[PDB]
Amino acid sequence: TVEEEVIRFAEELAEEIRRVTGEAYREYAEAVRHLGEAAKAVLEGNSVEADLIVTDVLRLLERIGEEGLVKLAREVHERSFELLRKGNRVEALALILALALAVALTAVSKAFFLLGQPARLIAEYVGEKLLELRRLLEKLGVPLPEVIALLLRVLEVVEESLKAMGMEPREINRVLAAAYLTLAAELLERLGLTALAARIRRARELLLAGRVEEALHLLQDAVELLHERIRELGFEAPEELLLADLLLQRALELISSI
Amino acid sequence: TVEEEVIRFAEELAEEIRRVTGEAYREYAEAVRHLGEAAKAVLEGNSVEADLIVTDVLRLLERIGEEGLVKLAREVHERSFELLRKGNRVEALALILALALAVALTAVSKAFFLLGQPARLIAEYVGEKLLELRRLLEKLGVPLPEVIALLLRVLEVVEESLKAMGMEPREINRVLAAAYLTLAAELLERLGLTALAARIRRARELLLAGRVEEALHLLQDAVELLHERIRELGFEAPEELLLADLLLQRALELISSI
Amino acid sequence: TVEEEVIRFAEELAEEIRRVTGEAYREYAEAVRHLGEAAKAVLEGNSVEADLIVTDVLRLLERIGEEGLVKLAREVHERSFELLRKGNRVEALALILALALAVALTAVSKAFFLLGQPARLIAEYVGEKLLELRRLLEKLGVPLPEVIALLLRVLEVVEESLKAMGMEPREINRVLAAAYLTLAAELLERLGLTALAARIRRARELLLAGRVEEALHLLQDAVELLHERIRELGFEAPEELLLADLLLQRALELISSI
Amino acid sequence: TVEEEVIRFAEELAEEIRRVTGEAYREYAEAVRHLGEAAKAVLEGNSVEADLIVTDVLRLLERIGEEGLVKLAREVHERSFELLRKGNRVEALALILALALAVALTAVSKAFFLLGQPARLIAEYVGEKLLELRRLLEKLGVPLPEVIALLLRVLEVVEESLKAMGMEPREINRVLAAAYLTLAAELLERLGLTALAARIRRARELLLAGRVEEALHLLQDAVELLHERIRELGFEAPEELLLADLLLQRALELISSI
Ligand SMILES: [Zn+2]
Ligand SMILES: [Zn+2]
Ligand SMILES: [Zn+2]
Ligand SMILES: [Zn+2]
Ligand SMILES: [Zn+2]
Ligand SMILES: [Zn+2]
Ligand SMILES: [Zn+2]
Ligand SMILES: [Zn+2]
Repeated sequence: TVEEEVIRFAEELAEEIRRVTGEAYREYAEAVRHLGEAAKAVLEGNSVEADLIVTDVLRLLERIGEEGLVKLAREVHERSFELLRKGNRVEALALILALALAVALTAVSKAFFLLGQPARLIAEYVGEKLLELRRLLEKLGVPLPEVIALLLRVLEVVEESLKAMGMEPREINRVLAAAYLTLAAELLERLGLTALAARIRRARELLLAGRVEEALHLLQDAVELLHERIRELGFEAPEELLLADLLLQRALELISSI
Repeated sequence: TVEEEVIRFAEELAEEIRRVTGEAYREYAEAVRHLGEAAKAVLEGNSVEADLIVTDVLRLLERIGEEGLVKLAREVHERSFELLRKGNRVEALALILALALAVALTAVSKAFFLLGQPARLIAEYVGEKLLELRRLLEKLGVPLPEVIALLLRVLEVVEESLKAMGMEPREINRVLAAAYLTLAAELLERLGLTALAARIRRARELLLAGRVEEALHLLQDAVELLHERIRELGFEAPEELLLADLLLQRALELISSI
Repeated sequence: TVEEEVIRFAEELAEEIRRVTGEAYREYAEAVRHLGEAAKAVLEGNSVEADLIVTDVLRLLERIGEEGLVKLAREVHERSFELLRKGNRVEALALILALALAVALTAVSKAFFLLGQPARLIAEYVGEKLLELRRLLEKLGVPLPEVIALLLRVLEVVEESLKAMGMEPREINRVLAAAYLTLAAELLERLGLTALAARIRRARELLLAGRVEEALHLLQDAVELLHERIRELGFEAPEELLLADLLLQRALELISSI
Repeated sequence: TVEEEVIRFAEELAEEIRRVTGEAYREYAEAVRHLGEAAKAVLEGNSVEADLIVTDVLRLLERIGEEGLVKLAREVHERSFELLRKGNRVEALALILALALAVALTAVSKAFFLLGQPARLIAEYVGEKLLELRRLLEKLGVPLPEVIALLLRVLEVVEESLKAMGMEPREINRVLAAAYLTLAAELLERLGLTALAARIRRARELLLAGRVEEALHLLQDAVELLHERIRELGFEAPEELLLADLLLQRALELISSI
């Protein structure tokens, strides 16, 4: 039904915030439910109530005090207003869902860092949530490059929040690299390159266990073989290969900077 | 089977710690599983393996650094050794389960306070866990006064941990009063005095909402009615009435000191 | 028709603000009319426009600069959103009306204190407005304990505003005690205890005239006789007696602290 | 029989510490014999005696004062407890054997450095002991990647001990590179690439004789040829080649840092 998937995504995201944290972070759950209501409103035709709800969420996040989240909220407000005036329902829905996921991941990461959890669980949870959002957006109809751009925007927001809170840079780089690696592994696996995806997952697992250099070399070998495949295909290479290559290069940079 | 209830209690307690916190507090889950293994060893006949496991748990708790919980662990060690040598299996099992519950509640309260949770959720969770332990101990066969003494021992451990962590006294008093109120309400309801139990629950709910004086007066009126019933019954008053009266007096003093 | 009563209540409240003050306090009248529009919107089925209007009122009160009023507005926003999502129309209406009455009483009390009016007329006006709100809520269907909790929240907001403005504590205690006394007198009279209600009104009148100790003793005698009646009834005492007893105890505390 | 190999390994390891050192390092032999007793207990079915013995070994190593060894002991304790509860006998046995080898190698390396021995004999002894452990684990049934991870854990413990004791970094890098080189040479030889293994051994021998740059270039040429073979095979490359490549890269980094 696709729409029911969006409403269930919003409700399940709010319930996941409640399960992970409880009532210590309730403004985030309120904002996520508001964004779900806005996404529901978009799907029937009402385009002004969506703008009003997005402005309400912007006020809530401004009261919360997360600079990157507020910036993303302003950008979503402007782009969603313009697209809804023009008639691009799908991209406005994608922006609303990306904002909701960004708020949820910010709350979850803040709770995990305050508790004192290691970077492994944060990395797996962020990767799983990004995978769920990617599947939802692909079911909706958003083109893949825009989906990847939205996911990178969400990851940028999460990284900014973690850096501002006080986390040491190495752990932030580790979790961002793990998220990029799982995204790239999913992208490669979708195209049928199961062994390459398995190698990427092995590299991610070795990275999360403290074995940095071994994961670095595994990733470099995977990158070289991906380049061989891409340049053998020619100019008919599906966008999955190029997006996975870019994500792997970002992961290489982040892992090297560790 | 009663025993299966004991091992399931230990495993479910560990799983609840994992659900509430995750992997940020893993030594507590290790200690709870060790105490569950000790309780399983006691029920089979082996009395020295239980002592060795309790000593291992004591070492783990000494490494953790929770002074009151270590004190409780030492007392459990001594009493369990003496009772198992004599042959009091049930009381040793009760002490082991009380220690496990104390560790679990200490971990949960520490996580909740670190997050920034309100006192309401802590109060309800502590009350529910104490109720589960009380039902298990009553099913085992421990006499009621000893069960209650163990419950206030666990509550004293939790209070000491909360004071040492840095919580303001008023919230600690509020959660202690809520725990005593729910314990007394269950004790009264077991005897059939459902209206008095309902009044006690109303007093607890008004206390948790910040309405201190109204809850104080409701508790005082309930105390006078309980005294009237107790002095009408005479010397044939079941132990439930006396234990509930003592718990209500402690809750009254705690609420007054708020 | 009940609904027409709500709309007329909002309009009459705004007109009463205008009559008492004029155009010196116009933001309060604007907020009251906005809340009346929200209450009208709730009653047809639209639950998002109500949230948007409540957020608008929150912004208006944040610009006004009344800390307690803003806190009550935030709490009303959250609870009304949750209840309207679940489907509790009546409690959302009650919260909106309580917020409107709180704004109106804050404006009226500020005007009366700025003019230099004595506490007697302030107390009578506050009591009359609380009585009107109580009758409206009882006609709507809100359970009595929740109505009393809402009225106490409104009184807390008014007390906080008066304390922050600069009023001497004795007059604030006097007006709060008078409001509690008239509420308790109405509650007792509804149950048929006309003579007890008359004694409570006599105590309130002696309190407002400066005769503090005589009113204190009259109230203590009324409290003792109410306790006699309550403990003679047993556990079948209607909620009116218990709520009146709690209100009388709060009045006793406030009068003693004078 | 496989098990008899385990007890003989423990006893022969303890006898080897006695032969190399004598009675100057007796706590290490005590710990190794305790770990052998734990390994014997695991293979018989008793899973709590193993935990008690591992805790005893942890106390012994805490008294000794080797921080890395204590850390490895704690990790082995936790992982072995969890796996034995689940039912993974083989991995718990592997962890116990890895801890025993780590203690033995730490004692031997400390004695060798205190005497003033050159790095060559230390490197050969460490390589031989790691080879024996690898053969034992492969006979048991542990998968190769986990065996290699355990071997680098042991090597990390030894390296940390050497750094903390006072050895100059260059000799530590030399011995670690030699150990990695012999491990990779054995891994390559197992697959039939005997000439590549011979070249790796030649590089190790040139490294141990002070000829650093020649060994560096020989290793680089071997790495390029191994990469050629790996990329010629494709995705059907046995895990031996990938693990050898990772080990060779770590050895290359260590040699370059010399
Ligand atoms: Zn707008
Ligand atoms: Zn390679
Ligand atoms: Zn003992
Ligand atoms: Zn009373
Ligand atoms: Zn809202
Ligand atoms: Zn009198
Ligand atoms: Zn243990
Ligand atoms: Zn060459």
